[PDB]
Formats: sequence, structure tokens, C-alpha cells
Amino acid sequence: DAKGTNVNDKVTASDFKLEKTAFDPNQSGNTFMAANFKVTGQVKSGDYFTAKLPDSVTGNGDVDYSNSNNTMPIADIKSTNGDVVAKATYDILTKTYTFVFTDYVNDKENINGQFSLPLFTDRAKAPKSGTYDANINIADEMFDNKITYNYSSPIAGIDKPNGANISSQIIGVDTASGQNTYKQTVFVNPKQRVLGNTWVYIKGYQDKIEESSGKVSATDTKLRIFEVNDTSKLSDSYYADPNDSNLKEVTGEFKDKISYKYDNVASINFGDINKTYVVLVEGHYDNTGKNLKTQVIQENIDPATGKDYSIFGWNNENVVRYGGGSADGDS
Amino acid sequence: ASGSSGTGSTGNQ
Ligand SMILES: [Mg+2]
Ligand SMILES: [Mg+2]
Repeated sequence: DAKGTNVNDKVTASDFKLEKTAFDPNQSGNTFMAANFKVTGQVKSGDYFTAKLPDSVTGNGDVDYSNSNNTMPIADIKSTNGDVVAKATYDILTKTYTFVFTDYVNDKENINGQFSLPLFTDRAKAPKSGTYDANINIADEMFDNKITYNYSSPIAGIDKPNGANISSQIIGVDTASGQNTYKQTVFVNPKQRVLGNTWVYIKGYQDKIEESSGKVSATDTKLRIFEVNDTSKLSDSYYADPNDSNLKEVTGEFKDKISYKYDNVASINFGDINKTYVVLVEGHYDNTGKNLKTQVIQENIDPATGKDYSIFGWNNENVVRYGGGSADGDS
Repeated sequence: ASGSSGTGSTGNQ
């Protein structure tokens, strides 16, 4: 039963198709890979074959498995009767899918089947809009593709020269481990305007507390705040590396400026600013099973006049996609 | 819905 011999040399994949080759990961866009596969000869329980993803795509997308040993279960490959033909997992770090045959295969031959698995952007490795190679290995054979990411720009806000402007994206949600963490990137003033008396609010909900599982609080939330040297260098994908020299962490300058006084919201007092800041949120959600929905808000004035107030909000929520597959062999 | 939205897979769990 345990993972045994690699039988890529016995498995041929075919009729490979992506569901689509262009989408917008900032509006829940994703694709699927679909392929047929067939086994030449016989395999035995524990034999396995693999598929390997390149830098531009991931199998997990905005779902985070770092608290589950970087491993995600995948849907079982099942026969018509419903019997499990292969169990499958995916390694987040090595981007490798492994399909391990069960004892169903022991008395069979010329097993063949098919799968459809959801594929997502890699926000870190594909940080800008554009076209990327997405050459995918299945069973030691390459299937070449191009994928185009047209990210909805994170640079959004009120249409005045001193207008409030802010955006965010939840780029990691831990659904597996039980810890219920989430990771959110917030871009404050991505327009890089000159703003007076700036306040930012990070909420664990949108309009209705009871309709989100998010919990923002001093004990559930940690914030890191970075001043951005060059705004042009920020991702379109909302990925932001805390170690990138373009970001200067200034968290220690905000110890008197962050308040969890109000319900399910953190407020941050930015004051008079003229740069973009990144806020990396490490949060948690509760066990109500409600959707995780959030909103960030920024308000400010015109610093030269003291007036021309404005306020802008930005909602986040994520969606889940599923895979499926089947296989049968002759006796 | 407004703002932006993400997407991922839980591996059918
Ligand atoms: Mg092969
Ligand atoms: Mg509170």
C-alpha cells in the first residue's frame, strides 16, 4: 500500500487541455488542467506516477498548507462503481502531484482514465500581469502552454488628487490544519498621493459581523508595516516579500498608532503621508464555518487645505475550486 | 461583489 515504485515510464498522458489560458486571479480567476492517462501493462498497489508544475502556476492557489506540512490531499481517482483507483496528493513546495495506485489495480490491466484539476497563479513567481510559460510535466512528458494573467490592478481609490485609496487581497487561508490562520496583503496609498491625517481600518468582516468568520483582535492578529521605496516595483498579484529591500519595515514606529479598541477591526493612524505602505496581516478566523469576508477602509483629508475629506473601502472574499478524476481497467 | 477576490483549492475536503 505505501508509496513505492515510480511508474512514470508505464504511464502516458494525452489530450492535455487547459480550461482557459487567460484570467484575472484578483477576481477569483483560475483554470484547470485536464488530461487522459493510460497504463501500459500492469501496475500494483503502491506504484505511483506524477505531474509537476512550473514556476508560473500552483495547485493550491490562495489556500495555504504551510501548517499542514506543505501537503494537500487531492480528490480520489474513482471507478464507475465508486472504488478508489488511486489516491492523490500535492506537494506545495515542489509542485508535484503524486497519484498512488491502490490494490484495485492488482488484478487489472490497461487501466485508463482522466482528471481535471484546478490550477491557479503563483502570486510570488508571477507577480506582474503578462504572459508566462506554463510547461507542465505529466508522467515524464512535457505539455507546453502559455498562461496570461490580467490582474485587476491593486492601484485603486477615489478619483481626486488627494483621494483615499487602498486595496487588499487574502492570499493564504489555512483550511486544513485547524489553526485557522489567514494571510492578507494591504496596500495603503498605492496611488502614492499626498494625504493628510490618514486612518486605515482593517476589518474581519464587511457590513455584517455575523456573516464573516474573520476575527481581528490584539490576540488573533499581527500586523507588519513597511514603507515602500519604489511603488512601481510592487506586485500586481498582491504578493509582497517582507525581505525585499524595496520594503522597509517600520512596525516599531506604530506601537502607539494601532488600536483594537473596536469590534473586529484594527485601526492604524498613518498621519500625513506621501508614500505607499504595505501592511502584511497575519490573522485568524473562527470555527463558525461562515465565509471569511473582510473590508479595509482608508480615510484622509487634503493636507494643504484641511478639507476635501474622502473615504474608500475595499472588500475581499475567496472562492474554492475542486478537482475530479476517474479510471478503470480491464480484468 | 466589489473590491477583489481570490481563489484556491482545499483538495475536495
Ligand atoms: Mg510516461
Ligand atoms: Mg476589538
